[PDB]
Amino acid sequence: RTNQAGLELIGNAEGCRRDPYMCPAGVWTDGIGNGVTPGVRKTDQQIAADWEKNILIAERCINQHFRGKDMPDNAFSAMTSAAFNMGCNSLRTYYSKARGMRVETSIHKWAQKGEWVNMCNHLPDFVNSNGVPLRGLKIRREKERQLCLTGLVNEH
Repeated sequence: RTNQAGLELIGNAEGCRRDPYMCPAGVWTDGIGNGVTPGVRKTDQQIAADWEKNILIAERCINQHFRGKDMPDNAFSAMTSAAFNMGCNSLRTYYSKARGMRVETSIHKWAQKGEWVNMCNHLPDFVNSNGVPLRGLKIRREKERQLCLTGLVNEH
């Protein structure tokens, strides 16, 4: 279902090879050991082989957990892009240090209410990898947000 604009944001496996900000969530694991124990990384060829499956899994995340079937295509496609890049669990909850536990994300709260503008406006809440803030993720989230909002707000 992801539309052309969403697919531009997701890109392709060769794009992940050159710009690792484009890679699917599951490969953002280099060097983050604390264990669990180390394990071998994925090959480029495995990333390419699983690329479409991972888009499907992202769409399923949005459908199952974010009311995707009720969204317009632009919001759906933006949210799928975010789920592809960040993973479903990361969009559903986050660990609150203040409260000492995993809590629901605002983006999920708003999606469950069908409040797509508010949902879209929380895309830039997900700009960290392994707890480290990244400019490339902020840029990505903002571009997804603009897609997401297209048709939902006054165009001028």
